Amino acid sequence: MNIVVLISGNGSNLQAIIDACKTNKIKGTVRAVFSNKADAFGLERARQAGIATHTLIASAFDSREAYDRALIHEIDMYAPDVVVLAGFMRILSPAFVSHYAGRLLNIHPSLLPKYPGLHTHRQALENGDEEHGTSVHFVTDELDGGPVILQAKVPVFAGDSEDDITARVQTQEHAIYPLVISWFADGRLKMHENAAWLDGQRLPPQGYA
Amino acid sequence: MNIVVLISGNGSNLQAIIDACKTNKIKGTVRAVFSNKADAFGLERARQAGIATHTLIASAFDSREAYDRALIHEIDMYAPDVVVLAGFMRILSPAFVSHYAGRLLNIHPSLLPKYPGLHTHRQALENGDEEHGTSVHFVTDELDGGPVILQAKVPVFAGDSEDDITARVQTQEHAIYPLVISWFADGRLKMHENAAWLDGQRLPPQGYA
Repeated sequence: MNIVVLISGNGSNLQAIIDACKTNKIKGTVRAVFSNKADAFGLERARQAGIATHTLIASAFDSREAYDRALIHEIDMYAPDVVVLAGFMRILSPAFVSHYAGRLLNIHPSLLPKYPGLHTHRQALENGDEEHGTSVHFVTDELDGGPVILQAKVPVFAGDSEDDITARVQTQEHAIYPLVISWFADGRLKMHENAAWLDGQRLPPQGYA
Repeated sequence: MNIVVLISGNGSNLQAIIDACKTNKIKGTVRAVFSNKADAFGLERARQAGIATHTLIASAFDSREAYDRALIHEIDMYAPDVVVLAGFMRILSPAFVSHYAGRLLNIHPSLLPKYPGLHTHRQALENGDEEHGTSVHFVTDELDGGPVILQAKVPVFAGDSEDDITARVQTQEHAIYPLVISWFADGRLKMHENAAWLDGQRLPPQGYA
């Protein structure tokens, strides 16, 4: 089971995946880590875990398509069974998404469908939300960003600084992501007709409940 | 692509496989190394490569079947796509071989079918052979030990000490094994009707020529 992870920053989620593979919780290996930021701490985490790293900087390419072509080419060299986005802050092209059909996973710091943008934790506070969270889903080129696989709930308290909305959700992310990937690794999770299927069971819009 | 390697001694061949995966020559990873000898140097090579190791000692089991049951159980925990024997000096049971049907590879220090026993390099000298070698093959429970995939030729010189019959063949082993495994990793090598198939082409008794 070949796993290729895409990051842009710290890589705490990448670490959770690396740790899960190391303990065999996930019956596979992270073959390579791709970063679109030259100073991502995740590049160190990967290097320390003995994982090959590739850094593709936008400013280093002539066009958007040229970047995606290099990204697809280099990723495909690892024959990945699954491509997981773990904090990758680059908008993927429809062509890229299509190329990795039901092999592309992503974790969003929000209760999809909700705050499908940035500063999700910020909007959760403004709106005065009583509960926030994160969502793992399949990435597809449909009206909706693809079927949700698993969501983790987190309660918001009043004087919520910003953090432990931010760090409370991150704690949930480190648990649900490696679990969803282990499911995929075991062959229990599939993507059909823009819908997530766990053990032959179609999952609801909110993922597994 | 999950690879599980079985060894008994030095592990130079294991190293060749580890190195090939590290450079992505083989698009997969060695998930675990199993040894039936507590002092195998390969256990260190694995540990140094960050690979989990398991040591199953015969003297530690009640019967032969008990050993194989533990071996099968522990190996299966890694969901291997291929199980490769690299210097594993234990006679495998027909049940074990059957369990890993066309997923079991082995390297033999001889031109199969030839010297299918031990001290192959020794018999090559006695007989006064003009050429020796090694063979990678699929392991099956048929009259023949299974179809040969690739063989490497080595010339024997007269005052051949024993070595560079022994070290000349080993040099060939470190090259052909990772190549055959990369073929398997790429999905180009299959086993059907006790015969090796490379790129949909049935291979002859001597393997790919």
